[PDB]
Amino acid sequence: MKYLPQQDPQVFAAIEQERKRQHAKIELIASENFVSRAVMEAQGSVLTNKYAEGYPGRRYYGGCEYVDIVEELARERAKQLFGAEHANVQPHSGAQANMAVYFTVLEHGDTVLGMNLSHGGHLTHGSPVNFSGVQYNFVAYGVDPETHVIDYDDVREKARLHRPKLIVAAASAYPRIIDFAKFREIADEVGAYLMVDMAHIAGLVAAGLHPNPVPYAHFVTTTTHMTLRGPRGGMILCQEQFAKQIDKAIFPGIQGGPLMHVIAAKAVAFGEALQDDFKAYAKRVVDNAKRLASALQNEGFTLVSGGTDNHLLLVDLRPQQLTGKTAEKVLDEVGITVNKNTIPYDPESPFVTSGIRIGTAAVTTRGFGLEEMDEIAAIIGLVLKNVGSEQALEEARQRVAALTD
Amino acid sequence: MKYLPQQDPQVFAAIEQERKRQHAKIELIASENFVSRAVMEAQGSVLTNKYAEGYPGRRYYGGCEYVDIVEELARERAKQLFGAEHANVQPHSGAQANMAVYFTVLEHGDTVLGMNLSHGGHLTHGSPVNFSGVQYNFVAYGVDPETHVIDYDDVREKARLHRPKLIVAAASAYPRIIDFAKFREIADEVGAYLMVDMAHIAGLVAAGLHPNPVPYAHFVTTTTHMTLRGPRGGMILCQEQFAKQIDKAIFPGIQGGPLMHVIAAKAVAFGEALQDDFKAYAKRVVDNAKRLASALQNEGFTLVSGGTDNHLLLVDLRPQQLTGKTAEKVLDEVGITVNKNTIPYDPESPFVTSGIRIGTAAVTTRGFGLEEMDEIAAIIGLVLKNVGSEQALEEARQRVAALTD
Ligand SMILES: Cc1ncc(COP(=O)(O)O)c(CN[C@@H](CO)C(=O)O)c1O
Ligand SMILES: Cc1ncc(COP(=O)(O)O)c(CN[C@@H](CO)C(=O)O)c1O
Repeated sequence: MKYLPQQDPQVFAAIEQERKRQHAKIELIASENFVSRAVMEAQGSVLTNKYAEGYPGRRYYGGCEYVDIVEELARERAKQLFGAEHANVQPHSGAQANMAVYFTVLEHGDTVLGMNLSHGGHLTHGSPVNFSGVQYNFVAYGVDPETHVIDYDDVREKARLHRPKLIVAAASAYPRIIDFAKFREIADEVGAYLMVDMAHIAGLVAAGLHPNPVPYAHFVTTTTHMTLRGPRGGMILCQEQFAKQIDKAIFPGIQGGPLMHVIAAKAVAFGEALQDDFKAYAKRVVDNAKRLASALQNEGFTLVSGGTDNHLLLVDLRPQQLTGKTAEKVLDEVGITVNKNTIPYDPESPFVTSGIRIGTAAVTTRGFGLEEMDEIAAIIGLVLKNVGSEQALEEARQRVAALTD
Repeated sequence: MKYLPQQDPQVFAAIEQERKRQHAKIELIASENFVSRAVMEAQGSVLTNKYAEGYPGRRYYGGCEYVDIVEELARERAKQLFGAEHANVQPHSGAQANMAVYFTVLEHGDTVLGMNLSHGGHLTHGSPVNFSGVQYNFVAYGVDPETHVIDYDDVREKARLHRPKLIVAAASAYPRIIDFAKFREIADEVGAYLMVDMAHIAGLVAAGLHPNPVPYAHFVTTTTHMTLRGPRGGMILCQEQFAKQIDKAIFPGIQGGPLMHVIAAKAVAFGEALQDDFKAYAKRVVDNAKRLASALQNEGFTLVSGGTDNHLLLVDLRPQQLTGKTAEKVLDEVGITVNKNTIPYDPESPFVTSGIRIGTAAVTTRGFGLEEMDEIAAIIGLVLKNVGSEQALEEARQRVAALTD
């Protein structure tokens, strides 16, 4: 940076901090990643500078000829990535992407069927403190109590019982492949629309490592920042038939001027995802997650669903008599970042939990491989199995620092 | 840029374009401005990298110690700037800032009283194609047919008649000072809350050139990008009493993870606004707008409300028998960017209009002064008074290029 350090030492110090922290810690928060310098340069550009309400070639302001090129690049690279008929790259976030689909297809009070929030469903899928649960009538389907795999029979009974206008599939804490074909078949049974929120698995979908929801869903929403490793923001994919309504839901519907600099970073991240090495990267993400899961079970940990099909895993800490809140704090003491996360049928409340959610997308980006996964699992074992030992904690800290350089 | 040009020539070319366009054109869109390099460097940082749902010291993720410093800097610089009891610097946009206040104070279907959309009220103030007008019952107050000044008697009658739960003051196309004390007095008369959307005038408010709404309103919303010259995003200011509810409206209410890199650019823009030269700059903005208004009237143009008290002006083109759509296109032909904009009591529809909206915040940022204002008005006169003359247009183009270097 050149001008920031001189103009704002305080903000620059905190940023420099955050940068060093990102390097020093072992980042295991499943929704995180590290973007590339080109993505950051696109967001730090003068595109931040333009009002561009409307869409390419149909703007409400003159002078949009060049930001229209950037948006169309993003839209077209998305279409290439996911095969969707239409993309809207304006959502300011995953939340806004979900909110626009709900604005489009639902009337206030309508019934929506989503994944149980304590089984993997996201906040934007019906939490009662969230707009989604406040505006609409959300009902949930759950995972099997023993396999922790979505119970498709439960999805179907719930759809048939409650007759939702919309069915939402996908999650923020579900370690197994989701069967989009089954959800769509149930939606058609009850005449509901199908929305897939692939935020967590978008990069895996882009790399062919997770079934693509695009051909099954009427709408697909996602963040551009998790496994897709783009800037922080959202995107909606949908069939051509809903194209105009989704675009109008985004604007003049729920947003105003779009973030064109972010939309330029989206196009840049999409370009990266279209390359072969992003595919090699995603592959390592999943390989790494499997490796880490295996290694954690080798250490004596129980995993929700017994393992993972994607970038993430959930540790059930009941066997070690730990709450997720406790494990998260002790791991934070040695430089390992995870999230507490409720486990299906959790006896503890959401603010305490019986599990920790872990993902490998960030460490994979930084170059960690299977041997690092083994080490990280051994570190987690030493810590979580010896919570009151300061020597275990010190040893773990030294082993964390050996990993992060 | 270093990595963008190599990794993504297509996106880099379009960005480089947009940068050159910004320099070559005479940017008169009233909501635009140019941010500083330090603001851009903060948005192009690794802060983009962190999940930070929740607020400083009350996050839902570990590792937020340094992004909490950046957020608290933004919040505290905002509080210093505007004198508000609480700031929420997470709104992703002016739209999201307004949406969170509406989520907080209103139940679906509630009555809200806002400024007539064709008299200066914004889209997020009740447009029927907007979430605001779809979710709630919006009623409007207008400006006087001859002075084009908000009719406070009309505001009061409308409040007393419709008994709104909320009253919204401010606008995207109102060239005169708004009387926040009168709005609050009316709100108290009918027991309504008072929301001031100062997006357009925030920088003028920050510089003491526009009465501050903070002491009169229960809630104040704004974009961080217009006269405030920050990155593109929103902010909500409010009394301490609504602090928790507004924060919860933002999260877990209507958004998800905040844009911490943008929040760092907000703090940087707030730091700039706190300096003396930002005050000198705002002063020039208003001086320039007055100058330009005067000069336009010298050329024979009628201005809505007969002039301006702020950064913006509205030309009523009926005297020249032009629609705003036509004037916007002919000005675009010579390198001058404006917006068509309905004028109060406009005979034309919103897609055609009888006026052009103009502001001086961008050209002032670039250094234009009173002599440039005189020249720009002379250029606009030559063009709009000789629409079918190609020689007038060519002459204007040369005079535009003399201004932009
Ligand atoms: C499946 C899923 N969908 C939407 C979002 C919201 O995205 P924002 O950009 O944050 O609005 C999420 C977010 N997930 C976060 C926690 O909410 C995470 O760490 O998983 C999501 O998971
Ligand atoms: C008064 C006012 N309030 C909110 C907004 C919305 O902000 P976003 O960041 O764009 O969501 C605006 C926006 N004004 C734009 C046109 O909508 C402008 O050019 O005035 C606003 O004016």
